[PDB]
Amino acid sequence: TRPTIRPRNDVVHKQLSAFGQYVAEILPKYVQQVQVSCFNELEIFIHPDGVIPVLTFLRDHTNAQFKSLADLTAVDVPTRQNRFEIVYNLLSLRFNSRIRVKTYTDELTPIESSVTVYKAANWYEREIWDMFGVFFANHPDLRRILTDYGFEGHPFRKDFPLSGYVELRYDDEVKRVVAEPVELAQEFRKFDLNSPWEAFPAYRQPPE
Amino acid sequence: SDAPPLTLEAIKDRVLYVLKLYDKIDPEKLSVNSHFMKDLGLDSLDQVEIIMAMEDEFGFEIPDIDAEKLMCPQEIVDYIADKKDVYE
Amino acid sequence: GTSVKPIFSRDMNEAKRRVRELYRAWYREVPNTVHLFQLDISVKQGRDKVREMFMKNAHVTDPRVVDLLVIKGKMELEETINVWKQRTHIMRFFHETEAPRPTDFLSKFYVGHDP
Amino acid sequence: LKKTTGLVGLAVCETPHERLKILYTKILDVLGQIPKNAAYRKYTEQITNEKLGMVKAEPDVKKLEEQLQGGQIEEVILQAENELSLARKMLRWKPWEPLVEEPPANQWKWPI
Amino acid sequence: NLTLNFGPGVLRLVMELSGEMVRKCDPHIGLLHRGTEKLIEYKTYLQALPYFDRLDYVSMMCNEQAYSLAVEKLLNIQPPPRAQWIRVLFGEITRLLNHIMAVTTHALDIGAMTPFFWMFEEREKMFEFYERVSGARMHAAYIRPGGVHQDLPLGLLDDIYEFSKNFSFRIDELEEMLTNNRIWRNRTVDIGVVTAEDALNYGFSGVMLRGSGIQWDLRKTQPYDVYDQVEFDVPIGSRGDCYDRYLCRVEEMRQSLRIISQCLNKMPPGEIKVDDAKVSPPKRAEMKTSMESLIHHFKLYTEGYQVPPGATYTAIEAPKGEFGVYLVSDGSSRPYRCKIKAPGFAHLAGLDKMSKGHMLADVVAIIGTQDIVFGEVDR
Amino acid sequence: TYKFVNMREPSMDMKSVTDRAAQTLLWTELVRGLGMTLSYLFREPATINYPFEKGPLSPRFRGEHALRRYPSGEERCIACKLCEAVCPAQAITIEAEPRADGSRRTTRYDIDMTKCIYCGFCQEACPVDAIVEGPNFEFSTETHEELLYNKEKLLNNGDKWEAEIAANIQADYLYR
Ligand SMILES: CCCCCCCCCCCC(=O)SCCNC(=O)CCNC(=O)[C@H](O)C(C)(C)COP(=O)(O)O
Ligand code: SF4
Ligand code: SF4
Repeated sequence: TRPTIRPRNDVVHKQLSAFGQYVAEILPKYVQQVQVSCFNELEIFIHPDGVIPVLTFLRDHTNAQFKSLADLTAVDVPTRQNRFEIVYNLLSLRFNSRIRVKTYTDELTPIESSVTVYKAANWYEREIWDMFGVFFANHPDLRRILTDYGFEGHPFRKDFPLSGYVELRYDDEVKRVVAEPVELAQEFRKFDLNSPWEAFPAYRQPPE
Repeated sequence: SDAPPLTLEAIKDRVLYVLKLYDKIDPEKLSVNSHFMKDLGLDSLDQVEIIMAMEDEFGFEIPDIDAEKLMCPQEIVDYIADKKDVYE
Repeated sequence: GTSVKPIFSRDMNEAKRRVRELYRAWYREVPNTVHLFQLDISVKQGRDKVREMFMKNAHVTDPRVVDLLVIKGKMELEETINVWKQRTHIMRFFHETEAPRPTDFLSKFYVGHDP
Repeated sequence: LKKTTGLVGLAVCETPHERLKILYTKILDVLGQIPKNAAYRKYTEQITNEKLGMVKAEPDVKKLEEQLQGGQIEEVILQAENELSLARKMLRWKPWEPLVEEPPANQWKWPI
Repeated sequence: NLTLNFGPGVLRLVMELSGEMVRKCDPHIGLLHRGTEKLIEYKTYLQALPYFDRLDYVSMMCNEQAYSLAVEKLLNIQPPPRAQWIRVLFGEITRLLNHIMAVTTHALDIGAMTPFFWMFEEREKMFEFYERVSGARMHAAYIRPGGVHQDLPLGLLDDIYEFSKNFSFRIDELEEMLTNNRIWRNRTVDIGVVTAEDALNYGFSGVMLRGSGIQWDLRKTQPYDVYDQVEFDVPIGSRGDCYDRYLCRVEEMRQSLRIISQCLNKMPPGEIKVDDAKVSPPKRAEMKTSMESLIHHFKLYTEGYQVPPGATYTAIEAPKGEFGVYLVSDGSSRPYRCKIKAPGFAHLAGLDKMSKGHMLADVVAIIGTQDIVFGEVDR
Repeated sequence: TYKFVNMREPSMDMKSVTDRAAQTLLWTELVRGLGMTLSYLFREPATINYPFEKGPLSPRFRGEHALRRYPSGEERCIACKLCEAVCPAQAITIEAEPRADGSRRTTRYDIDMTKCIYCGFCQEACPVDAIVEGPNFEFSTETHEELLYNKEKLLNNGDKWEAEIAANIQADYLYR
C-alpha cells in the first residue's frame, strides 16, 4: 500500500461492527440487515414499520444517543418492486460517530413521518414528497417546497425526462407568462460513455 | 307574510324553483317524485351540486354523511322539514 | 392475498366521500378565486373546468390512487386559497395560447410524422 | 456551586446526586416490566446499575463528572430522563419480538 | 392579525403579524431551484465537479473539497501531502471570504454599509489569489478528486503572506465600527435565542451550534486533510443570540488567519495530484510523448474514471456549517445519485421557531445571522 | 481547545459603574466610531480609473475562446472531439469530414457562449492546443445571436489574439 492508496483503519471498523450487532440485538423486530463499508461507514436496513421506534432508540439510548439528523433523502431504483429507498443519516456528538438507516417504500405505501423524533426532518420530508412522490403520514403540513406551483410530476424520478414536459415564456396577446409543450433548439446529446471490459472483479455478479 | 312559519308548501315551492334554476334539468320532465339517476340522467356530482344550491337558499349546512341519501325531491323536503322542526 | 397498507380510505366508499368533499370545496371556492385573481373567465367557465379536471380521473378504481389524488387536489386548493399562485398559474389550466392539435387521421397526416 | 453551565436552556441542578438516584431507580423499575430474555432489558440494566454504583460511591461532583464520562452533570440528568422516556416507549412498542417480515428477493442488492 | 407576503439572495416570506409582533413566519423557497442533483446524474464526476461552485457561491473551494473527499473515499485513493496543504490553505482563505461576506451583508442589512466596502477591498484581493492559481476569480474548479488541478505560481506564497499580515487591522476596524456600538448591540443582543437542545434537534450546525454553547467542530472532532496537524482555537458562545454568533464569526476569521500563517510556514514539496494516471490526468509532455499517457488522457477526458459501486456520506466544516454530500455510485463513470446537504436548509427551516415573539425588523437580523445563501438552499 | 467570546463579567465597583454611566450619557463609543470613519476619510481611495486603468490579471485567465494554428498556417484542430465530449455544459458542437487533401479537419465548430461556463476543460482536454480560452473579457454584445460563435468567428479570434495568447501559453505551459 503505497502513498497512492487510502489508508485503512481497523479499530473503527471493529467498533462499528460491534455496535451494529448490538443494535440488531436490541431491536430484532425491525432491523433486517447491518453492514459496515470498507471506509468505516455503518448502515442499518430496517422494515418500513420501524422508522419511528428505531430512530427514537438511536436518539434516546444512553449508548447510542444519535442527537443530530444530518440528512434525509430518497433514492429511486426502478428495477425494484419497492421503488423508493429512504435514507436517514444520524450524527452522535457524544460518541463522535455517524450512522445510516435505510428503508424501502413504493408509490402508494405511506411512510410514518419522523417529525416527532427529529424536527429537522420536517422540511426534508417535504422535499422528498416534492421530488419523488413518497407520501409521509401524520406530517404537520405536506406540500411542494421546491417545484413551481401547479407543477405536474416528480422531477427526481428516473422516468422523468431531464428537460421536463413544459417550458415557460411570455405572450403579449394574453400579456402574461404562459406554459407550452417543451421544444429545444438543440436536443441534449446522449453519450454512451459506459464501456465493456469490466473494471472491478470484486463486484462481479453471478451469471444466474 | 312578515314571518309566518315555514309551511310544507312554501318549502316545496322554493325547492322546485331552485331545481328549475339548474341548467341541466328541463322544467317539463322533473316532478316532486322524480329520481335524479334514471328519470333525469345525473351522476353524483350534479347531486352534490344540487345539494349545495339547496344549502345556499335555505341557509343551513348539510353534512355529507346524510346528504347522499337525499336522492329525490320528496326526501329532500322531508329533510328540511325535519331539520327546521316544522309539523303540519 | 395482495394485502396493502391504506392511506386514508379502507374501501371505495370512503374515497368517493373524500372526492365529494374536495369537489364541494372547489365548487364553493371558484367564484372567490375568479373575483380575487381578476380573471377574464366567468364563474361558469371555472366550475366547468373544475368538473372537467375531476372527470379526467373518473376511471381510477384503486382507493389508494383515489385518495392520493384527493391529497394532491387538497394541496392545490390550499395553494389557491392563500394566493400562493398568481394569475398565470391559475390560467395555465385553459391553454388559451396553445394551438388546437387535430384529432382525425388526415390532419395529422398533413402536419407531420406524428401518429 | 458553579453557575452558567454553558449550554443555553440548561439550568444548573442543585443536589444532582438525589435527582440521578431517583431517575436511575425509576428507570430500573420501568425496566422490571420488560421480559427477561429481551436484550434491551439486560443491556440497560447493566448500564444503569453501573451508573448508580458509580454515583453512590462518589460524594464529589467534579470527580463524579469525570468518572461518568458524560461531563456537565446536568446533561447527564437530561440523558437519564431521555433514557427513562425511551424505556417507557419501548415497553409500549415491544421490539424484542421476531422480525415483522423478510424484505423482497433483491430489495438490498446493489448494484441494481 | 394580518397576513402579508414579502415577495421578490431572493426570498418569499409569508408572515402573520399581530400588531408589531410576529406570529408565524413561513419561508417559500424554490425560486433558485435549477435541479442540480438531477443534472449531475447525466455528467461524469469531473463534469459534475463545477456544479459545487454554483452550489454555495460565497464558499466555493469548500464545496470542491467536500466533493473531492467524497469521490476519493469512494475511489480508495488519497492525494499527495502538498495537495492537502493547498486544499487547507485555500479552504481557510475561502472561509475568510465567506465570513467577510456574511458579516458585512448582515451589517448592511442592518444599515451600517461602510464595512461592506472596507472588507470588499480585501475580498477583491482574495479573488486575485483565486484567479492567479486557476484563472477564475470566483468559479475556480481548482480542487479536483485527485488533488488540485495545477501547482501554485512561483510568486503566490509571498503575496499571500504580504496580504495576510495586514488583515488583522481590517478585522480590528470592523470590530471598532460594530462590536461595541450600542445601536448594533441593541439590534443584535438577545435576538433569535436558540437553546442547545433545540439547536441539536432542529438539525443546526456550525456557528448556530457553537453560538449556543455546544463545543462541536468538524475540523477538530473529525479532521479530514491536514487539520489534525494545525493548531487553532474554536470560539464558543454563551447566550445563543445574534451578537454571540457575530463574535464567533469574527473570532473564526482570526483563527483562519492563524491557520493560514501555519500553512504558509509549513508548506511541503512534492507533486500536486495523485500519481495514478487512471484517476488523475498525466502531464501534457507525458501525454505528447508517451503512449500509455495519451491513452489515459483520452479515456479520462472522454469517458472518465469508473468509481467502484457504493454509497458514502462525506461532510466537511464549510464556513456556513456542516456541508455534506451523499454519493451513490453504481460502478460506472457517472454517479447514480448525488444528494447535497446544505446547512442553510435546516437553518431556514428553524427560522420560524427562532423568530417567535420578535418585531418585524428582527426577522431581517435573524435571516442575516443565519448566513443564508439560497444557491445551496434550493440546489 | 476553545475560547469564550462573551464570558466577561463587568466590574461592580464605583469607578467602573461611573465609567459606564459616563459612556452611556456622553456617547464615547459613538464618537470613537465617528473618529474611525473620519480617519478612513483622509486616506487614498482604492478606485482605479477604468477604462484607462485595468485590474491585474494572470496568464491562466479564462476569457473568450479562440482557435489557434501552427506556425506554417494550418489549423491545429484535428476533430478528435475530446473538447466536445468533456464540455460540462454541452456548448461545443463539432462536425468533420476528410478535406480535399485527405487531412482530418472540421467542417463545423460551434461554441455557444451563452451556454459555456468558462471552466477551461476544453482547452485542457485538447491534445494539440487547438482550442484555447483566450485572455479577452470585453466582448459584450447587443443581441443574443452574435454570442453563438461558429468556426469562422473562433478562427478570427485566434488570428486576432495569437500574439498574447501564445505569450500566455509560453509563460504558463510549464505548470501544465
Ligand atoms: C379556476 C381554475 C380551476 C382549476 C381546477 C383544478 C382541478 C383540481 C383537481 C382536483 C384533483 C382531482 O382531480 S381528484 C381525482 C378524482 N378521483 C376519482 O374520480 C376516482 C373515482 N371516480 C369516480 O368514482 C367517478 O368517476 C366520479 C365521477 C368521480 C364519482 O361519480 P359519482 O360519485 O357521482 O357516482
Ligand atoms: S470552457 Fe468548459 S463549458 Fe466552456 S466550452 Fe470549454 S469545456 Fe465547454
Ligand atoms: S480537442 Fe482540440 S483537436 Fe480535438 S476537436 Fe477539440 S479543438 Fe479540435
